[PDB]
Amino acid sequence: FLKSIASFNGDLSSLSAPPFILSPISLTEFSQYWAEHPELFLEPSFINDDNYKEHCLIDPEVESPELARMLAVTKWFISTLKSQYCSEKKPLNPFLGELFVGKWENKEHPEFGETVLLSEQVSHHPPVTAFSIFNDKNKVKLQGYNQIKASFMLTVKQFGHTMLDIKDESYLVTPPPLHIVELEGKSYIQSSTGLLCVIEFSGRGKKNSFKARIYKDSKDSKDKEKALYTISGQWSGSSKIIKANKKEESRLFYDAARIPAEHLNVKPLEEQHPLESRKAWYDVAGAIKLGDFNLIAKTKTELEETQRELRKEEEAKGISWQRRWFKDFDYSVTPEEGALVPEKDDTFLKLASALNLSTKNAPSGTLVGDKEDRKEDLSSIHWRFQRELWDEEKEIVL
Ligand SMILES: CCCCC/C=C\C/C=C\C/C=C\C/C=C\CCCC(=O)O[C@H](COC(=O)CCCCCCCCCCCCCCCC)COP(=O)(O)O[C@H]1[C@H](O)[C@@H](O)[C@H](OP(=O)(O)O)[C@@H](O)[C@H]1O
Repeated sequence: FLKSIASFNGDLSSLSAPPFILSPISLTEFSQYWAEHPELFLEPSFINDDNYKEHCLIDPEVESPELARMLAVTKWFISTLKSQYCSEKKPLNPFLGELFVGKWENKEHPEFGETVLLSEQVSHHPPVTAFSIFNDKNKVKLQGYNQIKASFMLTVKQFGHTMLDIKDESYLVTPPPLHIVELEGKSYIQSSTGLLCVIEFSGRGKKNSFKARIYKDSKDSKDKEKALYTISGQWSGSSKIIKANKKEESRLFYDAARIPAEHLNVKPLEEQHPLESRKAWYDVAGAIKLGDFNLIAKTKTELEETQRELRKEEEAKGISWQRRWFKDFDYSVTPEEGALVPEKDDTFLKLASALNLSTKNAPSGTLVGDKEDRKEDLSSIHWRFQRELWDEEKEIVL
């Protein structure tokens, strides 16, 4: 049916979607699926030199807190997969400058504190969503950006990465490659402790299967037999964990059949800013819920039209659209003059270097030296969160 778009050569985001496939939900809302389970997102921050063994229920004989926290982070990463990768309508392609904010109050857990979700569409050509999720009370901070490049056989490339900070401890996370939805290739979790987790996805075997191995260092990752732990199963189901070679003492690691302890708190439409997602797409979302294809086309075209004419006003003024909470930094070796450049002790560079991960705009998970890494004129612009920009915020509230 719609497959008649296969003849097109290039990024599908250049095309336009027929109303009958549209979801009333914008892609900027999918940012929440990085911390959908508040307790798992915060767990690592509760593990310390004095309680790691009692917190590592999967292995009360864990060697160190660094390792106990890696296990919690691994469990957390697994939990984000289902809600993110589990007819089905296509989410709306966000407009440039589109915001989505919310918060998990965690009322039944005063020790959790408030966790804030900030999400912004920092690019429309091509579509790129930046995001941040932070819990000041426990010093857990997450930031990253996402980009989906669909091309035509239907290919789907994943770009970007996510960085998690548990106090003074850092974790680099790279999204998994995929295909129409099943995951493939590898995801990486590189900690500032030297610890590395390599998640290998496979389909066909059972659906949504994966193997996750934890290594003491990136040198050990070369040989799977060196793995300290081995986790296996379905990320949409259950998975087992084996320490070293103790195949006899296999354990349940994570059970994806999990109920969210809390839903994301979003303020009512009346209080929302014209830039906030649900407020801006209000009419379209309504038409979609209604089933009126012509109303969907009308309301949507008028939003895209306003956006288009808005760009024309900027182009004819020499000025451009100012991103709100995220700034684009240049990680290339020959930065353009006047470009934003990374700090001295930049976390990304440090962790990427340990993983030997490419810092270019190659598909997520690309290692230094791969075919994609050595591609001509490849840039290295990465969106970064600026906590100050949110602190200085005057209009948007939670
Ligand atoms: C972290 C989140 C989870 C990861 C993502 C999950 C799955 C990804 C896997 C496969 C998805 C790939 C392909 C899906 C298969 C077929 C549909 C793609 C064909 C397609 O309509 O062209 C694209 C969307 O296309 C993607 O932007 C590429 C697709 C990106 C969207 C990803 C979600 C897709 C979910 C699968 C739903 C399949 C539904 C199809 C099956 C129906 C039963 C059209 O956008 P739209 O009309 O909404 O958006 C328009 C903009 O609003 C306008 O401003 C723009 O005007 P401009 O300003 O003048 O340029 C205009 O050109 C449009 O961009």
